[PDB]
Amino acid sequence: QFNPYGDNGGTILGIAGEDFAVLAGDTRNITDYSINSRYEPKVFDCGDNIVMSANGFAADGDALVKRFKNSVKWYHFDHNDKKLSINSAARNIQHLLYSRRFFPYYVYNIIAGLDEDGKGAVYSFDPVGSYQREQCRAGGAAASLIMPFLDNQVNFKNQYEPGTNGKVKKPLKYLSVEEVIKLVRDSFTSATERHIQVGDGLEILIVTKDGVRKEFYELKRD
Amino acid sequence: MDIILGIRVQDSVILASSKAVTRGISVLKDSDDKTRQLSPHTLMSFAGEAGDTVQFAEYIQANIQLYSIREDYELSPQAVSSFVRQELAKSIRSRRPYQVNVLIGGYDKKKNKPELYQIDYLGTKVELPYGAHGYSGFYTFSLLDHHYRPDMTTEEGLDLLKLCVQELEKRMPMDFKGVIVKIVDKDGIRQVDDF
Amino acid sequence: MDIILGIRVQDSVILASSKAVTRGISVLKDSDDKTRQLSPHTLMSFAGEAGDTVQFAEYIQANIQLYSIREDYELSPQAVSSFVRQELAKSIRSRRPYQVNVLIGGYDKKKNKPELYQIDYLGTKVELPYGAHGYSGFYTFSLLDHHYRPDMTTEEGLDLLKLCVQELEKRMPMDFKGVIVKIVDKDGIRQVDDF
Amino acid sequence: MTDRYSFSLTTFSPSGKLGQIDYALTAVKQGVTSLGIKATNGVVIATEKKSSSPLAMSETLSKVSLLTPDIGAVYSGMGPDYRVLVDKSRKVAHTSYKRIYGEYPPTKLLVSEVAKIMQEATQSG
Amino acid sequence: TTIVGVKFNNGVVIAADTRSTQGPIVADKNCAKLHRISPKIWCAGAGTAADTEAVTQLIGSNIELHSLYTSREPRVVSALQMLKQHLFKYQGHIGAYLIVAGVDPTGSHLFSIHAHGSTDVGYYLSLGSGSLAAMAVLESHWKQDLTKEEAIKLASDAIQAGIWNDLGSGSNVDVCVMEIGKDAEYLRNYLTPNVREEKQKSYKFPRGTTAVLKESIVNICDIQEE
Amino acid sequence: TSIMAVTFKDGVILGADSRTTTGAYIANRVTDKLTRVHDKIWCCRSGSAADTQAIADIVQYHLELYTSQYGTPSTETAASVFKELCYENKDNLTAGIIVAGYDDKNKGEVYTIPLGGSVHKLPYAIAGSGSTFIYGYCDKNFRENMSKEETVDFIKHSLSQAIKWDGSSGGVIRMVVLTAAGVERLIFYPDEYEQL
Amino acid sequence: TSIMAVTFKDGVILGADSRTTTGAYIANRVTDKLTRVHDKIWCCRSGSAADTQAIADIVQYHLELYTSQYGTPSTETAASVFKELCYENKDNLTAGIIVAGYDDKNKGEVYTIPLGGSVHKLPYAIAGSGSTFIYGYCDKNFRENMSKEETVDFIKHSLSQAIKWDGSSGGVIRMVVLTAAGVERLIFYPDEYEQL
Amino acid sequence: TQQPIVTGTSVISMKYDNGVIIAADNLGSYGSLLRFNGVERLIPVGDNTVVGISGDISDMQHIERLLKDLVTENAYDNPLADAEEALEPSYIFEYLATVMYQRRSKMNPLWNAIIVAGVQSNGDQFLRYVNLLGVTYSSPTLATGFGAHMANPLLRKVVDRESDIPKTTVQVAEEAIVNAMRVLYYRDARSSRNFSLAIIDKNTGLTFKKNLQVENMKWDFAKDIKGYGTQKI
Amino acid sequence: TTTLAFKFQHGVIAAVDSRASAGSYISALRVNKVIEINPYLLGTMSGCAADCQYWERLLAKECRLYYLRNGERISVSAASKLLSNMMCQYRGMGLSMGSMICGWDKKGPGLYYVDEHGTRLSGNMFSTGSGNTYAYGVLDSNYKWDLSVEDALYLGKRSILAAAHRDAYSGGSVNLYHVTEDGWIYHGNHDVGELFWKVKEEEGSFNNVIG
Amino acid sequence: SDPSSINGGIVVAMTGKDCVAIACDLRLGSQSLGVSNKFEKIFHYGHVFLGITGLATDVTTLNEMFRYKTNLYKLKEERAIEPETFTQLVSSSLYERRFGPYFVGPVVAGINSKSGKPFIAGFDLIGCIDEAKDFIVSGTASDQLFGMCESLYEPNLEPEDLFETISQALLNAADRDALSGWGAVVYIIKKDEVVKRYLKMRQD
Ligand SMILES: O=C(C[C@H](C(=O)O)C1CCCCC1)Nc1ccc2ccc(-c3nc(-c4ccccc4)cs3)cc2n1
Ligand SMILES: [Cl-]
Ligand SMILES: [Cl-]
Ligand SMILES: [Mg+2]
Ligand SMILES: [Mg+2]
Ligand SMILES: [Mg+2]
Ligand SMILES: [Mg+2]
Repeated sequence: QFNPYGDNGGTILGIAGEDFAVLAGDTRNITDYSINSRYEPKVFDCGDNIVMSANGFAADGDALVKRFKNSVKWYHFDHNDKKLSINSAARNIQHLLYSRRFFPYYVYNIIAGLDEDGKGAVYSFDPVGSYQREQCRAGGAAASLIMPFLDNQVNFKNQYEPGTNGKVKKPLKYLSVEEVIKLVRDSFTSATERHIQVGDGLEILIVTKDGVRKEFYELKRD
Repeated sequence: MDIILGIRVQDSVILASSKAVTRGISVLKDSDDKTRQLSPHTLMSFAGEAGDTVQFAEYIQANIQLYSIREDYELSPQAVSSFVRQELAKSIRSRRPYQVNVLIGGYDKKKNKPELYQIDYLGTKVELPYGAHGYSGFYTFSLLDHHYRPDMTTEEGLDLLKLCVQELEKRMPMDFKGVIVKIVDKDGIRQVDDF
Repeated sequence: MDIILGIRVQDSVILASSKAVTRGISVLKDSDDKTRQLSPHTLMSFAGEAGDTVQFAEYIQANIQLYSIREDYELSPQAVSSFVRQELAKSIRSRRPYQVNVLIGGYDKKKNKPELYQIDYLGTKVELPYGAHGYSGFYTFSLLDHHYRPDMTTEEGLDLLKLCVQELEKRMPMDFKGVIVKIVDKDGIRQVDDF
Repeated sequence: MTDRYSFSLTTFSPSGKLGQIDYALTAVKQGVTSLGIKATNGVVIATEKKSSSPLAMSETLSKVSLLTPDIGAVYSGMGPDYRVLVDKSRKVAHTSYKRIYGEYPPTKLLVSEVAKIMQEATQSG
Repeated sequence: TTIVGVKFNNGVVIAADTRSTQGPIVADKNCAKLHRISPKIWCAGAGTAADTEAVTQLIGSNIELHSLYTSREPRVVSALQMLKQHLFKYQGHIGAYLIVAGVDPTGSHLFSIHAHGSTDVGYYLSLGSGSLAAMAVLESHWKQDLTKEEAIKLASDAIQAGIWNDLGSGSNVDVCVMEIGKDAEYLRNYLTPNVREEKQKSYKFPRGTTAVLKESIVNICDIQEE
Repeated sequence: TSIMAVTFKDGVILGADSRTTTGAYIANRVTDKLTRVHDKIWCCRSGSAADTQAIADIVQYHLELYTSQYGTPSTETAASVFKELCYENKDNLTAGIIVAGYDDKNKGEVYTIPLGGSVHKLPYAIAGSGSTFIYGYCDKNFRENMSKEETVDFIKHSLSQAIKWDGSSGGVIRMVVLTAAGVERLIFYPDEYEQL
Repeated sequence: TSIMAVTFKDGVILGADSRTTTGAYIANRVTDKLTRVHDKIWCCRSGSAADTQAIADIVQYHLELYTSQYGTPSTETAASVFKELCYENKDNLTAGIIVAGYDDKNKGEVYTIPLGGSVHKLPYAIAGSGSTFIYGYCDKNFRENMSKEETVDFIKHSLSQAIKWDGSSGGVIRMVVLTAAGVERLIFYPDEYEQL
Repeated sequence: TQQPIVTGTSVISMKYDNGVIIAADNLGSYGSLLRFNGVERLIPVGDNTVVGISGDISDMQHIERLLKDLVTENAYDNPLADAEEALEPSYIFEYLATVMYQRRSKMNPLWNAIIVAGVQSNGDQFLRYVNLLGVTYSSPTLATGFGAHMANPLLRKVVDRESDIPKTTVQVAEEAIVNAMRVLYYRDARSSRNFSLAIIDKNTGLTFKKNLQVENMKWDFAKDIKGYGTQKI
Repeated sequence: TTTLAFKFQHGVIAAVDSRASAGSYISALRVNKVIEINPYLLGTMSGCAADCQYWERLLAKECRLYYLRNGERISVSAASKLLSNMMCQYRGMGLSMGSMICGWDKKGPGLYYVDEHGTRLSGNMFSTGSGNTYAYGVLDSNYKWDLSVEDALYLGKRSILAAAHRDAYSGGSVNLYHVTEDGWIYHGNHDVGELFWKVKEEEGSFNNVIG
Repeated sequence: SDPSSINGGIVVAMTGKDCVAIACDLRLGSQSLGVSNKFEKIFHYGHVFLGITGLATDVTTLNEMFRYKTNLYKLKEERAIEPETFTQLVSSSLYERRFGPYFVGPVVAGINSKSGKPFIAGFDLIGCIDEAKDFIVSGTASDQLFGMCESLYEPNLEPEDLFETISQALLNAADRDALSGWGAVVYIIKKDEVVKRYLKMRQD
């Protein structure tokens, strides 16, 4: 029997800063125990200061991104070159996903950018279109390895102030872009050690008011 | 849903229907009225798959109300029961059938006679002095076979109905949370608020 | 069978067990005692597959009674519960396992303390202040979590137990025909004849 | 056929002696001398290679036997009985210890196992 | 898993990678897949890890007893025969896929053995999920009359192919060389091409960060005197 | 797998390919499917490698013990031992074996034992997945009392075609000659047989 | 079923057996599997009789209409129409067809269309359940530019062996010769071909 | 939904300094039967692209016709059909990828794995993969089926990453491809000795080599291998 | 998941948890399980998140269009029915949605339960999700119509806490809402971890748990 | 259904400088229902510690079994069993049920009383030993624990620093697992003193 779905592996990570946002993902593409590519880009600049990554089944992921990029193009045509806000893009993507409620895009999608007040924003989707705005989200193969670490090191969960013994929590101080990138690199280096589908390379897209910048880092190739 | 009973006495038809609604392992409601008034002298109780029951009942109600307005006339219980049967017989060979069993209690103003019709989801119609759907009849029909007369009063019909519910409450494994009882006679439809 | 509850208070253990037994679609009995006295100060209630429950309970009873005669001494509730657990852990990997869940309520005369043990058919043992098997806990544990204190009297334990049964009677789809309640304390085992 | 000797061949006499054990000890007495000496940093075991014929190659007959890499044995008495005890001793070191704990048994416990085998030949049928 | 075996002039060499997995997760990054049946008879195993180790220890135990009984050094054909008859009996339910190699008074030997009980002979063999990547290297570079140094290279190159290209294989390369008239040399972590880079940050916490309810001393000593 | 055994004037010759597959992967391309159970009694194996190896090992044990007690066994006796194992354990085996041997009294003989455990004595036999493609060729080209050189050519040509069409077959062509003169092993490489 | 088509010097010859089975019962022992879709374009049918008859009927219709508009179609064109039906309806068909025809420009041509709906132009082709047993024989004995008499003997000998080993094949051997001279039908009975 | 009948095995390819190389054997298998021995599975599109296809042959022949029709259609009302508005490898690939994903989305796939190899207008190397699921990816080396398991490891030793491409010559790349095809013949049961190889270079154009054979094979060591363990004769 | 809603003297309370799971893995600690349809209408979420979001945001479209056409606010009865009729079209197609439509209209405060089968029930009290049984116990024993807004908010909050404790697929945080005739009022996000310890101390409950 | 995830729970062990640590959650459940918040999964036989995750009946059974075997070991050997030796005993005992296994994930932790060397090891349900230098994880949140341990862990930590590292690895892994939590315990082990600490965590 024909199985229309597949698993191309990969892992992605989105973090929202105070005035910036990052969307990272490894560059390894796989089927079963084979490597297809050590560098196959997974996070895309979709225009209007929005970045996107559809992780899971690469054929559905490429189709969704391609369709969203197209939706941005037609939003400009139809509404006098108005900029598509991150919240508006998120709602649009929900409707793209739910158009296939009964033959879903097999992907977990994340977008990142800035909201209309200039603050950092990340939105997270399930395959059928449920979405919500988030601060931190790891998606894909090694999501379960990374998210607990982010709960601890980004939101300071289970961390209290010494001397008080559990009475006073550690205060939620904001993180810089340099601090976030460190947590991203360590997240993927740790994931690469314990997950066979994660490795080869790491590509990060950083979003600020100035635009979209890229950073690439090697990962273990075993 | 679960339990629906009907009994036709001398001058009226009495319908008794359970109050329980269950989702998963939890009883969501214990005061549910499993019935719709089709016309001033015709009442339909129902039981079957979740959702389908109310949708079907309200669809039938709308059609009979439409007929009443168009002709300025109330259809006989027999005519209504035939319309309902046809809709179910139509439904059973559809892509997705409506899994609904009904009792139709009506008072024919022309003939001055009460009438009870039992119709299952296949479109199987029978006119009866007393009837039930599902497992309800397994517990109650022996009592009805014994005690039923056609010249019974409404009060005697209610007493025989109480005995049926008591037997159900004793020997059924499921708690159906009692019954709502309604009477259909020459003066129309009324609910017995204490049972 | 269906429902078995247990609660350990200050100076006693209280076990409540349903009275219903169902074969097919018919409730055969509404006064069944789902319990066996293992020793003068140790009571075991049980629930699971038909037949297996009583056979297992009586087999355990025979073994504990044999021990009592041999040593002229009553085993502690802890010792009995461990023996029972081992028999179930032994049973789960047998050709045909005994599908039985139990609560063991006992009063330790040495330590002067009531003790309640919950053991499922796999041989999963836990000592608890209050316990249940099957779905019973889904309805009752929120009430017990709220109202339970370890210094409660036997009378307060019974009142909290009544509230649990009332909640079960409201939200469970199955009619379990009330419960038989038994108290285990320093003076032994006695049944509450009005509940 | 079938082994129909299911009863003990070693029994207590009126004086409380176990005859067959005493007689076995007498056989040991007739055997060639062997000895053992324990030092601070080692142990030595020795015996005489009493060759039955000069045409026999006495190198092929080993009176001192390795049981484990760190345990050795020597005997006095009946050679064939020793040979089979060494076979059993080597095996029991594996089956009742090494296959369980992943290491060779300590001297005292291997001795305990050999002793058990010898006790059973004193009571079994 | 990637394991190989290569014959050479005066002996035989086997090698393996060091990753053990539970699905996509890596359980152990430095597993030891090279096993000792006897001093000069070593085997590498793929498949079910508990089974390869268990069947290897059992046959190695019985081989040791056989060697003591016969006053002879153990032969590879004996380990081979004892393994295949044990595996055959359990009809593939013991998931042990091994490459067995060694030297004995008869010479140098190299065999493979599958879980159902079939054995093969060869000058070069490979087993595991990375066997195809390794065999591609072996078929490209193997030749007759290899030297010890050429064979170790070929073997470790074959393992590397599996490490890099097979997701079920990774980390390091283990080797064992069995040459005639010599002691076998076990080269644990012969290659180490997958060391983790330094982390960007230290995640050492301030003392008192974790909330605590109760503290207590645990009595691990026995019951005391007086 | 492509295997065959052919009787001729001076005795019998066994022939086989050298491919072993796990699906479409070639696990071994130089397999030896010609197995010795006695000095001049050999077998060709097809089916489960585990099953056929286990069987041939047991048979070799039985004939070694037979020889110690009663002297050199007949080829018929060897085939009977094979049959007894293949027939009584037919539910748990997948073995297709051809037995071939040389006596001085009976000369060259060939017995084939297919899946069920039945025995069939023949002038020549073919078996394995690749045999299907050469039923026509072998039937048309086989003659009785051929010479050694003619018989070698017949097996070489036959297995060449079996290998050509069957993906489960390939590699080298191994042959074993059984005569009064002794036991001769032959091998023929792809560059030789592919151009036939 | 055993069917084949062979090109030679003067044109092409189609050949087939005559057995149709429903399980082990022979529903028809004198079937005509050589089907005409145009004057000098014929086909050999294998697989579902219902499917292959329905297809050949539709093809005959298409080529009759082609001829009325554009004149005599090529053998390649006929094979394309067969292919289009077999490829587009592959989910609901079980048809193995060999197409053979004679032009004056292109001379004898043979196209085989297996289950998937692919097309393969060949010097000769074999198909049907009985073809498996003659891959070796046909490969060894086929030559290009044979005479009519040589080609008839080749088909006769080949199908004789296919029939011998395949239970699904048998009966008579029918042949159709396609040359410039015209169309010649041949038939060969069991007593003739069995003794080859 | 279907099942593949007549099939083609591995297609292997790699980038080198001035272009790309792609190769595939000439076999059409019918299950375990090596039915057809003269099948071309490399299909050139113009003088700048070669599409290599594995999987179902009937679907391959269908794709072959789509590509032939694509060339015809591009020439329509196009004076620059043999110049600026000629078909590019990227155009040809994206078309196929669109078709493959659409077919899987109707649950009626083309049961293939395709590699499009070519050189773009600006001299850039093009090498991308697409299959029956519509899954696409690109890498310095690409291979289908068994080639993915056995050929890629060998080809990645030559070009392990992007920076190795300018250091790799056409002689080295062709040598690696030819060696890989030999290894597949040793180890793939659905492979043949005969194969085709195509080179698309930005200077020398398209070189299409037919009727190539696997040579320099090692088999001699087989004579020494006897039995399966204990047998000596 | 645990959701609840009940009518009382001073309107309707709506309380939900915040956990989302993918097997044993907790994919989200804080998801919003209340949808703000309009300023006078709320909707709970249980089942498939996507189905609940899509169909209830689509209900909002339809409830807004109603207001434009008729210049009046839609009733809770009519809104619940529109939603149940959408479910009835994809009847059998595999949707998973369990919700309670909370609001205030001309008839007073309103509460309807609606599920994927097309079921539509009016009632004073409802609870859905994997932890509804635990919530019902607290509600049934403490519910009165004479409840103050302060006590009612606590009841719905304490009821979710009961479920978050026992049910493994329920937890994270509690979101509270109060619906008045002047609209709905959000009463914050309350971490269950912190809330639990707080309730234990102040109430004396959860004696079995050590803190 | 899956026996290894019915009751839930986790165990993690770490090496430090002249010390080891082993920790566990306290939850026992019947799938979604939490039953006990006092179900400790770490046991000790002399100075050797054993953590067991998986099916609770088998956890209880195996503890009783290893108590049985270590008590006899001591009577015969006249000494307490060491971690290396105990690890082999656990492996042997599990593989003897190769075709009817205990559905567990054991973890050994201890310090050799003679060499003073810290030791940890993990097993699969069938006996395969994982002798790691750094850390061992087991349970329904093993993926989560692998992520925490791989990033938080560094070698040669002192007892009071190791405590914080292992506690945070467990706590944050358990808070991303529905079937783990409801309390936690950590054992800090040195050559001749052992401290046991109950952690405060969210009870949902
Ligand atoms: O409702 C349930 C599950 C059921 C329940 O507990 O009763 C379970 C019963 C037991 C079987 C399993 C299902 N889950 C809910 C409920 C409301 C929800 C509301 C919003 C969300 C959002 N999830 C994302 C999101 C998540 C993961 C990744 C990306 C986005 C965004 S919004 C998820 C929600 N999930
Ligand atoms: Cl073999
Ligand atoms: Cl026909
Ligand atoms: Mg009826
Ligand atoms: Mg790898
Ligand atoms: Mg025939
Ligand atoms: Mg919870």
